[PDB]
Amino acid sequence: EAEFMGNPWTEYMAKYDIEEVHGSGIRVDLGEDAEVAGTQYRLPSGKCPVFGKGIIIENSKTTFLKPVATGNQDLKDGGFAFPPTNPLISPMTLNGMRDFYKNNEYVKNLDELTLCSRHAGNMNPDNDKNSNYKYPAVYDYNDKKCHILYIAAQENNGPRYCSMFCFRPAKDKLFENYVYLSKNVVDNWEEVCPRKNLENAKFGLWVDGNCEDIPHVNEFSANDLFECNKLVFELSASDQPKQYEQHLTDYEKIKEGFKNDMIKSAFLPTGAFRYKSHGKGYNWGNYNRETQKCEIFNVKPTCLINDKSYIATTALSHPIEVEHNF
Ligand SMILES: [Cl-]
Ligand SMILES: [Cl-]
Repeated sequence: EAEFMGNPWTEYMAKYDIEEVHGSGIRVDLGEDAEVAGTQYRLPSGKCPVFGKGIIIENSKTTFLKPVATGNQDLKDGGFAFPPTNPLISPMTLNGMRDFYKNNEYVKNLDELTLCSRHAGNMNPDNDKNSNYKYPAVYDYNDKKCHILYIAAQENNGPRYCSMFCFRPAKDKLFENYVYLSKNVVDNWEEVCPRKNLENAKFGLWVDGNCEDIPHVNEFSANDLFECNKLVFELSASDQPKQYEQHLTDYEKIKEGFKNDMIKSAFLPTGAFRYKSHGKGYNWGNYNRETQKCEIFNVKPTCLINDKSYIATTALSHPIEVEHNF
């Protein structure tokens, strides 16, 4: 009757219950609605940071943190970031943000990731004051910069079009120092969310005094940990609908959108949006470094198994960083 009692891993493993702690899509996060000028738009709402996530645009991995196009610029030239503002509030460094919120005792003492999320949640340049729409952000650890994203869309890569602006989310070496941040990133993510890969360990299920192996896994070959993390991210919880290209409007009207609402509704049509993951998906992977197998599964793990052949990763986890001790 009590097969699941007496688990020594309960508090340790709370951060790997991704459905509980994150609660939205990982690959594509569009878990909430928000009204802007009496019109619903989808936006990111996941509670954990996504380490290593960026958006590849038109086969380019150096583009999406560039500002969006405005007026005379072509749409394909720009990226997803906030355009220049007065005052210039994006990009902003960690020290810039600490100074900017220095009279808010809560916000000024936040960690870098939560501070970037809250900064992005405060700034609304279009000036819909009474509105719950809050932009997502990307923090760059290399130069300690918070970039607010004007475009909350994450995937537009279907077989019909892709004159159309095409893009997809991915883990990639050029995205290693990025962190994708929704408006809901919690201030205690260090305690309750995954970050580092667990060396000499694999995920299991606690059953009757024993940490048993995951009974059914989907085996994908992978040359290293990076490629295993990349595959887990591709299979992870996703809020993107099936048939979205039908509901996309004409691209001439979208281009006219980028002469300064039509930008924010460009690749997120109402007809497409049922499709919310709520964090459910193939979010975890046991990487055997000896057999070069990424063992991917969709049930929450409830313990770890010590094994020197393995590294335990999740779709939220950083693709490189490993926690050595165990
Ligand atoms: Cl610092
Ligand atoms: Cl500075």
